[PDB]
Amino acid sequence: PAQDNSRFVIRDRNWHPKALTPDYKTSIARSPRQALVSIPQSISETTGPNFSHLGFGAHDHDLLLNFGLPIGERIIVAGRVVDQYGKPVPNTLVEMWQANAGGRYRHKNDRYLAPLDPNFGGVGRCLTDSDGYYSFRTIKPGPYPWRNGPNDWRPAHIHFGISGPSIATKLITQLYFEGDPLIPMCPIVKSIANPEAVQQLIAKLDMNNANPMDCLAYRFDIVLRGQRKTHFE
Amino acid sequence: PAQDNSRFVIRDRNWHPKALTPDYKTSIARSPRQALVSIPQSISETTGPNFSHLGFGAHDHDLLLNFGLPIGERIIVAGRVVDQYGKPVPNTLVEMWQANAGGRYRHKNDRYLAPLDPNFGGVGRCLTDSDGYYSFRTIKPGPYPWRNGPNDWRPAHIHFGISGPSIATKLITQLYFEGDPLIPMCPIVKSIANPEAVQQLIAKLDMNNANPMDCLAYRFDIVLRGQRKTHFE
Amino acid sequence: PAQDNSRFVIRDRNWHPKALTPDYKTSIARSPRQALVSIPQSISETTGPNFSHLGFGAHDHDLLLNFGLPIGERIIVAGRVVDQYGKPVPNTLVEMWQANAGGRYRHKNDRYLAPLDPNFGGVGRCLTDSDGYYSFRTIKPGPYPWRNGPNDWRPAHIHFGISGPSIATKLITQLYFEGDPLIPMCPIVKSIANPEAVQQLIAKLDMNNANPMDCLAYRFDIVLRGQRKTHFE
Amino acid sequence: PIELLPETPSQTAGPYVHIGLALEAAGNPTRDQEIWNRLAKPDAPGEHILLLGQVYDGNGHLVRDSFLEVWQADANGEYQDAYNLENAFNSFGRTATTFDAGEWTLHTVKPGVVNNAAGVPMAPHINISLFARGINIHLHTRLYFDDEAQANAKCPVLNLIEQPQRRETLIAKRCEVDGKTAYRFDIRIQGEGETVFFDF
Amino acid sequence: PIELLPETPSQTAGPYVHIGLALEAAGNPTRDQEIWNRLAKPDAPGEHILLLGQVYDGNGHLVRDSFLEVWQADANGEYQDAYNLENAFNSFGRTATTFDAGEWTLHTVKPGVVNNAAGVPMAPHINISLFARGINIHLHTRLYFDDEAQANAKCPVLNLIEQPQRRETLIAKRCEVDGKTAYRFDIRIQGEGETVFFDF
Amino acid sequence: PIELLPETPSQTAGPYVHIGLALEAAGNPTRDQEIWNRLAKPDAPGEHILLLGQVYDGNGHLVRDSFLEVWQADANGEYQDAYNLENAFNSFGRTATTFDAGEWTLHTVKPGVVNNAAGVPMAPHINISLFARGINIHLHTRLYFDDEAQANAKCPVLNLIEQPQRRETLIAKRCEVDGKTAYRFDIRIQGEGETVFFDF
Amino acid sequence: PIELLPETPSQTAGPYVHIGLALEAAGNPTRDQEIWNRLAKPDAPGEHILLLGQVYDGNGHLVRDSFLEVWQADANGEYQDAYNLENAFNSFGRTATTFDAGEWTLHTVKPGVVNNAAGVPMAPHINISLFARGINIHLHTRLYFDDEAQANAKCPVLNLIEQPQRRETLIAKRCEVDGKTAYRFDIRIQGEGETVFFDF
Ligand SMILES: O=C(O)Cc1cccc(O)c1
Ligand SMILES: O=C(O)Cc1cccc(O)c1
Ligand SMILES: O=C(O)Cc1cccc(O)c1
Ligand SMILES: O=C(O)Cc1cccc(O)c1
Ligand SMILES: [Fe+3]
Ligand SMILES: [Fe+3]
Ligand SMILES: [Fe+3]
Repeated sequence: PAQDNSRFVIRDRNWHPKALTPDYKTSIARSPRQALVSIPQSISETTGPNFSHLGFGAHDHDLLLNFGLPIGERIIVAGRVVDQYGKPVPNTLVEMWQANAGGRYRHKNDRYLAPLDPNFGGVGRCLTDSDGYYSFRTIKPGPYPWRNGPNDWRPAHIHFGISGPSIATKLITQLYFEGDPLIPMCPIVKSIANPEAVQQLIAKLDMNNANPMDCLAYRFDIVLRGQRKTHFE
Repeated sequence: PAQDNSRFVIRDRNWHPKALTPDYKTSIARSPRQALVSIPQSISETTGPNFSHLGFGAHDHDLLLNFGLPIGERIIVAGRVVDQYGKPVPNTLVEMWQANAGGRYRHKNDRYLAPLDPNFGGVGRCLTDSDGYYSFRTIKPGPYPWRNGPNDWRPAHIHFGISGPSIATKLITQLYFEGDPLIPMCPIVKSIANPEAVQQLIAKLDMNNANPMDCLAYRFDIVLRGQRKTHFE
Repeated sequence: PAQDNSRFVIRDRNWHPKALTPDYKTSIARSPRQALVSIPQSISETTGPNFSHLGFGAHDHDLLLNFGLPIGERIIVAGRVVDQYGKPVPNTLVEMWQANAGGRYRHKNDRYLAPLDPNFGGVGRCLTDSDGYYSFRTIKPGPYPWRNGPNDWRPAHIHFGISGPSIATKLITQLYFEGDPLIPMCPIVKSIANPEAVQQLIAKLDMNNANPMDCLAYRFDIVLRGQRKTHFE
Repeated sequence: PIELLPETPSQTAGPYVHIGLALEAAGNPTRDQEIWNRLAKPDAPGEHILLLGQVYDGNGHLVRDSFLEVWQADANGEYQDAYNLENAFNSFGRTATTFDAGEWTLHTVKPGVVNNAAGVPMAPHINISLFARGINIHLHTRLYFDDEAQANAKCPVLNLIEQPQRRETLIAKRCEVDGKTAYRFDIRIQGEGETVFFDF
Repeated sequence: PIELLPETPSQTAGPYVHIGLALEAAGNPTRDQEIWNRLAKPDAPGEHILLLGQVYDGNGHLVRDSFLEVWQADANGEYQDAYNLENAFNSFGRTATTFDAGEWTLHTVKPGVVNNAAGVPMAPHINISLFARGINIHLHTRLYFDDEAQANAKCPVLNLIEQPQRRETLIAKRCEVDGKTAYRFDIRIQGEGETVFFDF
Repeated sequence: PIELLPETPSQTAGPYVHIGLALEAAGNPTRDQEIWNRLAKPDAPGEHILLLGQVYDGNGHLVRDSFLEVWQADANGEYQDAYNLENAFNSFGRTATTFDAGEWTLHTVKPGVVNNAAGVPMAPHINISLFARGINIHLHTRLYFDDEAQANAKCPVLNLIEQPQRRETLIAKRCEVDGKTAYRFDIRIQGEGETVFFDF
Repeated sequence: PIELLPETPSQTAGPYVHIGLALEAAGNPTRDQEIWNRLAKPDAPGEHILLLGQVYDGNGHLVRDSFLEVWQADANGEYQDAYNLENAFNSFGRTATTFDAGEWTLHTVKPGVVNNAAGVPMAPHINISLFARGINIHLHTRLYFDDEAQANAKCPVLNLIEQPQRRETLIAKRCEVDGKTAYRFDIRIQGEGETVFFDF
């Protein structure tokens, strides 16, 4: 079984978005009013599932094939998962979901008028390698309107879920694309107070990783809470 | 009895910390939701106690003797109490309390693992002189952890209580020490919005007032609301 | 036995403090007047003791336990020992000594008026690990007065002795604490002519290595002379 | 405009205020002379009364670490600023809430009427300042008495409170404790029936 | 001071989280292996139970697009980190609320006891993480059982909650669903009876 | 040009160096294993000798707070780096000057001959490092033996010293203590007869 | 840290100091009242003595342009601060060295004993301040008497001088001039037997 041998660097709650961010409407009624209660790390918090033995399919990470070819910008999304100390996070679970090229999601609740793509599902997962690298093949998602303010539009984004070594490190985030003029206008992106934090969410155009006459590529590295050994406890 | 002959400059509530400062957890439930009601100054508010005749003990202000010698950095904490007009506040009551060298308080509720000091109490009182000066002799307190965020530490600080000429001027504050790296991370310090306000709470090393081969000295001046005569009322 | 297989980068004697630094009075009569005679490195100079087999006690590096609990600020002092090439120095001897919370040393010749601490000795030793890491558990020492100028005060400091791979690399120094206002006033600190050099001596507050509700942590990395292979000799 | 020196910023008294201002409660030895909760000696002119209350947070929970300061006129409606333990009556006092029960008590006399700046009489009241951990800057309030309805109706201060329903938060309820005249004054810091707090 | 690399900032999962983490719920075809709400196979040691709940917003309305992740020890108080569908018991699971009823379900066993870092035993509990549109950063909580009063009263964690009334928010109510042992754990994100959420 | 990371700047050992590196001398209890002044056990091969000396300041006053470190080859001219109290001989040792007499002493054997990098033999010598309050960066020197004049005259290291008279400063004078072969090595930090100090 | 206004910087008195502070010596007409070398009138209580000495530079050469200021208690160990030409005794005086001989003289009485701040008695002494061309900031010293060995041994000030040999530089050698009790005190600014100089 799992063992309590690590401590995780305390989260910076001023770095992450706060709970109540009024411009993002839904947050109003979905944020606690009482302060969070801080508790010491224990085995309960310092352990988590290892996905090494999950049976992944051959195209789990390839959205071009896992659902003809989808219509849209062929791109490779790749990067590395590291901790705050800069150490790689091997064999960790990376899950992603997104809309199609027109901004339509393949979900019951999506009623946006842009049509669904018959050859596109929008889900991928990849277990990181020994060096903490992951990669996905997909199409660049389109932006999409949402009922917030009267003319709100989500910048093109891919949703990410990363397990890490513990439930303490588990994270859900969104990737944005370098240069997207919608970025600075998004109430959700704006949930983040530090502009420096925002930059961390922006995937960079990676010509070196592109496949000539085939597809472009974006680089997106993820940083998880720093893991350290207990001392004088 | 006391006479309603004065007016006190209105308090700047954007200068002082606000009631609701979410990062300071306990403030959430202990801050009023309704606006304060402004009321004109009356004799009720412009008068207050005069402690000239309180029977002060000989070492009331000497934390080194008033409880063997305590363990810690022997320092003198001295300054002046003036009003916003720069007028000295003579014969006013200055009370202080603080932890020991390790950050332990001599109070039932203090369960911090740093030991008590057999020769240290941590309470002092001084009546300012004719020129508004006060002084205390103590040891420099140690920082201490507290259940706010998972890894919060108060900077080393001395608690202060100043009476002034009326209940309108009475104030409770905390003195911090010059150069303490914990200052900028404290949620209580950060209850204050203006960094310039923060500077006012920092005691400066005062080599000039030190007793060579004996103890160092810190300078801390306090400014109470300006007192003016009533006019055309 | 040891073998002459290494060369050590020559010391920068303008980086290190000079011999004669008149503000530090005792250096006047304890500094050579003739120039040092430079000599090439031989087996004599490129070798040194290996302390891997010294029998260290279980609390050799825990000043809280190696002498009741001492009174003072509980801290961890940790860091890494590397050479100028940035290579780790594994299994090397790190020794330290300091005063108690009040600036009092447990030594016959220390007559400072601050009391000794019954549970505190002030000596530690630690062998670096495979990655060049060391750690000590202790309490933050206090500054203390000394007979130099009429009102000189050493900033809080911990003395350090580092063996390294040879007698050529053996070094003695002092660690100072981030933000200490005394630092700039110290004649000993000022024996170093380059401000950049002084910065190398300052330990930094390390919240990431602290034990919540227990003790703080300071980080202090040490750089020994670069070690290279001989070539075309 | 003209700008004076800025006032030193307030900070919470914190959880350990008792060590500095309520020694007895901090459970520490006291000094020869302490400022406490007995404003009037038995031989003091006026109606001797007992004041008591609890302090509640926005959750409706007892604030067991509160520290309170009071200022009031004597029975003649005079403010006695010369603090002396010898005095039969002192205008200033201090009290705090039990770490257990969470109730403070005060031993005094019913204050006499005092006029405002404009010469209009204010109903008998006691000025209160509340301090505690979680409180960045202390809260100012006033305690009025329920047996002074006639006076209360005409208080220029009480009349400044826009909503009549809020004025009630300031009225202490007269009772008896061991056959002694007592008034109960509960303070609700936030939420339902939140007590009015003043700025002056 | 020392600063490390900053952690990547969190963002809300949004309303479509299901397509990525709850395929069936999104109403899309699943893959061979999926992480779902059945932590234990019938042949798993321990007392088999059914967990069910509803999620409420600050207006008292059901949160029908919620996504939850659970972490628990096995019946022997052991954490089984090697996730595998072949296992008779998995320490990790996933669940979501019906867009209809707004109720989530989980099939597991009552966890055994585990000690904290200082060697003190913690009451049997389940670690929960909640995600949803409107939630910028996921919320941490614990589910405790009402039939473990004794252990509960001694939990080093439950005891960190200052107000006892607050602790009750983490206690699941033992019931029966089709004459099967169940526990109901409703979560109130905001307001009256708001559930305690942790930071660690 | 190319610059590497700067070496950590040296600082004086200070007056209390003893507490850290000469426990006995600080007059504090010692640990199980200490690095002291006895490099050779009675059963170590070679000629057993006693080394002693005094240290003088620029005023010709005794330096009573000095701390010394020694590095030498065994009788076979070999450097023994694996430090161990069990060893018959250790190449590394420590000593200090009496707060009173201000004389240090070391118990060792006369070192064998070692070759310099060019393969040329060096006269028998002991590598010394001097530390004390008033010394910002430690002083390096060598101890040669007066009874090795032949070897000395050919020393590639001794020969780098321009003035012959300065060379003499490095030669310990053979004596006898309790009919034990002893060599006296006085160090004069400054002025008349100032000892040669090296840079390497 | 707090910084005060900086003290006005010192500058050497220069070669012509005499015209301003030793008129007779400059060889200029004096004024009605001058501050000079006769601290005591014949009728002053205490042992009347003659003080004389020479000043030497680092080359062992006489400094013939020196200016000295003296401060000492009276025979009762009392400081007489109200300077008056009428007083039988004045605690302050001035002298200078002949451009010829290079010797200064003072006419006083043996000072009484005074206590340091700690209440410890200091040996009888005369505080001296020396000025001259080549001296940027004046030098401070103390003159002690050879015939007070007992007292000298216990002086908390003399005892502050680390090396005993250095203490001797402060002792005046008693002699007799014209059968008058005299003490010779020579100052060596620099080099061999350099006089101790203080900072306070
Ligand atoms: O609430 C706390 O424990 C921290 C704290 C806050 C302010 C002053 C103190 O003495 C202590
Ligand atoms: O609430 C919404 O419709 C907009 C939205 C917000 C965040 C992530 C998404 O996928 C979609
Ligand atoms: O000489 C001194 O007394 C002052 C001092 C100087 C350097 C290190 C120390 O421990 C102490
Ligand atoms: O030595 C000098 O002649 C020059 C000098 C120096 C200083 C003051 C003076 O009056 C004259
Ligand atoms: Fe989306
Ligand atoms: Fe405090
Ligand atoms: Fe020191």
